[PDB]
Formats: sequence, C-alpha cells, structure tokens
Amino acid sequence: VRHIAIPAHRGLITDRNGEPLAVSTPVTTLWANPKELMTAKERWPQLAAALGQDTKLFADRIEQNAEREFIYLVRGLTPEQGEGVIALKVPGVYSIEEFRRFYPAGEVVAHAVGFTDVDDRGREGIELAFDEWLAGVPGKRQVLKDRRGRVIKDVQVTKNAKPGKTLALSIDLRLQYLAHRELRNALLENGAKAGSLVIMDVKTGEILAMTNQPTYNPNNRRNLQPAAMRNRAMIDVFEPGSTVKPFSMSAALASGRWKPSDIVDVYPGTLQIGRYTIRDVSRNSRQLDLTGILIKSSNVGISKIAFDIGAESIYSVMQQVGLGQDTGLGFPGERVGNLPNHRKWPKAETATLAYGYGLSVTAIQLAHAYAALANDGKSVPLSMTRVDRVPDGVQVISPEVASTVQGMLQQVVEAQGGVFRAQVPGYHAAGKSGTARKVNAYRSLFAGFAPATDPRIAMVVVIDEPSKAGYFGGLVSAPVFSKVMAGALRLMNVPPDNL
Ligand SMILES: *C(=O)[C@H](CN1CC(C(=O)NCCN2C(=O)c3cc(O)c(O)cc3C2=O)=C(C(=O)O)N1)NC(=O)/C(=N\OC(C)(C)C(=O)O)c1csc(N)n1
Repeated sequence: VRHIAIPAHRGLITDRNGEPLAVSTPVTTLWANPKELMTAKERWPQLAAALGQDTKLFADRIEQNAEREFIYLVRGLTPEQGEGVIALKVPGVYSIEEFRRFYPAGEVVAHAVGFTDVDDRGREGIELAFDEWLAGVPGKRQVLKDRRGRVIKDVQVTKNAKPGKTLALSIDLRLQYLAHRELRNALLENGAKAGSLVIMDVKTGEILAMTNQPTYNPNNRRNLQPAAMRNRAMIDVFEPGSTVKPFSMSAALASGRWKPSDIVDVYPGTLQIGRYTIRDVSRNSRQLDLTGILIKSSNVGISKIAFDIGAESIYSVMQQVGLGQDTGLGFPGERVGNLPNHRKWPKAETATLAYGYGLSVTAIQLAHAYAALANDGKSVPLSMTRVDRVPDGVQVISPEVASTVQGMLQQVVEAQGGVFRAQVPGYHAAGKSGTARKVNAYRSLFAGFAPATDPRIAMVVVIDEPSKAGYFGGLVSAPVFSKVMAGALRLMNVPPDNL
C-alpha cells in the first residue's frame, strides 16, 4: 500500500470578457513496471513501435531499469493515442490521466499569460504569478501493489483534489489582437529589432493590452531562443527621453512661476553647461511658448525651465507618477528602472532629468504615468486582473495642472508643425514623441491618451532599432498609436468627440 497523487484541474484563465486564454485539457501519461515488462520481452518491439521508440534502445532502457517498479514511457498523449497502446494489452503498462495547458490565442498573449511545465506548474507570466490561485490542491488515492509492483486494487480516495479557481485578466482579447497586428506591421515596415505596446484604462488601472515583438507560440516551445520569451513591456528598461517632458512641464505649471503663454529663448538651439552640450534637433528657433517647446521637442527650452523651478520639483512629479518606482504587480522578472536622486542637484543633471536622459523606465511605468495625467492627475493602481471594484486613486498632479498639460499635448498632436501622424480619425488625441540614441541605434517612442475631452485610454508604443531612414518617434511610433487608438476606442464604444 502507497498513497499517490490525483492531479487537480488547473483554473481557466480568461480575458476580461471570459474568452479562454489558458485551458486545462485532459491528456494520458503512460508508465511501466519494468519487473512486469521483464516477463513479456516478446511484446517489447510492438510496444517500442507504438511509442515511436527504436527496438534496441527501448530494450536497453527496460533492462537498465529491471530493478525499478516505475518509469515514464511518454507524457501528454491524447486520450485516444493513450487508449491505442493500452489496447495492445502489454503486461506492466499503465495509464495516469493528466491535464495539459492549451493557449487558444498562442503568440498573441504569450508574454502576459506565460506557460506551465510538463508537470503543469506555472513557470512564466500569469501562470507563475497566480500559480497558487490556479493550481488548487492535489488529491491522494490508496493503491495496493503486489510485492513486484503490480497495481491490483484502488482501495479508496483518501483526500479529494480541489480544482484551481478561474482567473479573469484585465486584457481585452479584441484590443490585444489589434495591438499585436499593428506592432508587428510597424516592426516589419521599419525593419525594427523589437518593440512593445501597452494600453491602459485611465479610470480603472487595467492593462487592456500588453504585446511585444518578437513573440513565440507557447503551444510549441521547441528550439526557442530566450530573446522571444522576454515580456519587454515589463522586464526591459530604457531611457524615455522627451516623453517625460510633460512631467517637467507639470512641475513648471505647479511652481507658480510659468503658464503656457510664457516665452523661453532657445537660440541658438544649443546651451553649453560646464563640459556638457545640450542640443536641439531643430536649431532655427529663438522665442518658444511652453507648447512650442513640446511641439519642437526643445531640450534647451525644458532645461532653462528646469534651472528656474529646480530639479527637486521635477524629480518629485516623476517619482509620484511612478517612473523608476515599483508598480507592485508582483510579475516575474519585473524591472523597477532608475529615477536618479541627489542631495543637491547640479546644473547638468537638472537639465538631463527634465528631458529624460540618465533615467530608466518600463513601457508599463510610462503608460501608468500617462494614465495618471489623462485621469486629471489621479493615479489608479495597476491591475493585470479584471477590476470590478475600482480602488481609490492618489492625486499626484493637481487637477488644474493635469488639465492644462492635457490641452498642451492635444496641441502637440493637432497644431501646425505638430505630430500629425498621431491624429486619430474622429477623435481628439494627445501625446508626446520621444527618440533615444542608445550607446547609430535609436529607440522610437509615442505615449498618449484619447479622447482629449474625456480621456478613457492611455497608450505607449516603443520600437527598438528601426533600420529604415525614419527613426524619430513622431515618424515610427506615432502612426501605430493612431491605428491602435482608433480601433481600441471603437471596440470600447467611446463616442467620437471630433465630428
Ligand atoms: C527627446 O526624445 C529628445 C529630443 N528628441 C528630438 C525629437 C525630434 O527632434 N523629433 C522631431 C525631428 N524633426 C522632425 O521630425 C521634423 C519634421 C519636419 O517636417 C520638420 O520641418 C522638422 C522636423 C524635426 O526637427 C524627439 C522626438 O521624437 O520628439 N525628441 N531626445 C534626445 O535628446 C536624445 N536623443 O537625440 C537624437 C535622437 C537627436 C540623437 O540622435 O542623439 C536622447 C534622449 S535620452 C537618449 N538616450 N537620447
């Protein structure tokens, strides 16, 4: 008499609308008692054939395990294939009924959902993070064996298996599909190495979509590079560059010393700070109002504002909206990044902070920060699960500064010489481009939200090493935001505010 495991049914993972993302399917494991097999050698070759094993390698194996009462023959056949080889009636060949994950959306949601191992344990993504909730508790059954390992009776069930619990993700499979296709299309269109796209509900903290390129089929994980398994939206850190300028502007408008119509002189489009040189791409400007600084992405303009208000006020807004701060999702391998702090801020670091140099963030943090700005300065906690009861937000930017900065980002998108590729047919949209030279090689960024009049959705597009002549965020990333924001607002029945 021994006690042996009854595997629990692993909980269904669904999208927010109940569409299956991870399903436990019944499969059959074959095992053999070698001590029984050793009395039916004439049966081995037929049994070897049936397992697609070679006659002599199979016989070498049984011989080598002749002292044992258990070995695995094969794991995870269908119930039909399993029943096919049990029907050969080979002494000492036995059937365990098991569960195996199937992922109906495959590579589309692989980074978020993750996978289980052959033992049905969660090892990546949601499968790992919610493993206790999904696995349930195994059962035990009492099994009498004769003295040479022959299973005879099933004496009783000692303890019943408790099933796993259903888990509904925040992901909307319809937005996930749209996000997946358009990031793939832009990646191919730009000969890009990698990229990420994140969509947030600005009101609920919910991640409606999270896709990366490259991806992999979790149903077929054989001969698979690590690179394609990385959930880059959460585990990759990058410099966000000029996409942080709206947080600098937030500190400027909250200081009491700046309003949108104020002028900064950026001539000649450079500014020497000790040994270091601050440089604009476009160097044909003198006076720029604060909206112009964002439209022309003048590093010199935001630097002079940063000198006047102090890095401390800028650091604080960036810390508050979650840049380089723990998200608290508890997701495997999640990076925090780095928001550098100083006891006393020097000049050079005051400027670089203000335009997103020497800062490290995730696509998720950047999306969360834009979510807070869109939701009138209120940060709602992030969830990867369906939110039925929305937790209270924290007011991180005053509602009036948030509303002024939204208006300015609406201008970045809609005004003359603005980022017109980010415009969303039938809607007012708002956002900020960025371009990071990595240490030539570029990262193209667009972060924004829509509709501008009552924000619903925040979105970040990161394309890593576009290899065509176009590398600027406004060229590469902005058109992706456009197509994916259009489809997302329509799938979510958001009334057009620009008709
Ligand atoms: C923030 O991301 C800063 C500043 N960049 C500048 C900029 C940009 O210049 N985009 C617009 C470029 N540009 C046009 O597309 C365009 C089109 C027309 O029709 C006209 O007439 C003019 C122009 C025009 O000037 C960025 C943006 O995408 O918004 N932001 N980035 C940096 O400071 C760093 N990278 O600088 C560059 C990319 C110039 C470089 O090659 O080094 C940076 C920040 S963090 C990091 N690692 N690098």
